[PDB]
Amino acid sequence: QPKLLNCQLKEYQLKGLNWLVNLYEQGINGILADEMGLGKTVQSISVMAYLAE
Ligand SMILES: Nc1ncnc2c1ncn2[C@@H]1O[C@H](COP(=O)(O)OP(=O)(O)O)[C@@H](O)[C@H]1O
Ligand code: ALF
Ligand SMILES: [Mg+2]
Repeated sequence: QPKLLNCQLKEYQLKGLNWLVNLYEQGINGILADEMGLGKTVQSISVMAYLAE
């Protein structure tokens, strides 16, 4: 995970970042459709922080 976050991703989010990164580096787009309140707003920040770090 990007150390830039000053935060910890949960298990179900860290694998979710890997999905986000894999689609990005393979040049394709996707839907993060997780159930409400699971933290989709957080996984969103984590992929930007990866593109930064
Ligand atoms: N890894 C995490 N560490 C701390 N708080 C988290 C984490 N993931 C989610 N949250 C908390 O979950 C709450 C709701 O998540 P949010 O992403 O807004 O739901 P939604 O997926 O509807 O956007 C937020 O206040 C956020 O602080
Ligand atoms: F349940 Al949400 F943004 F997906 F509040
Ligand atoms: Mg949201």
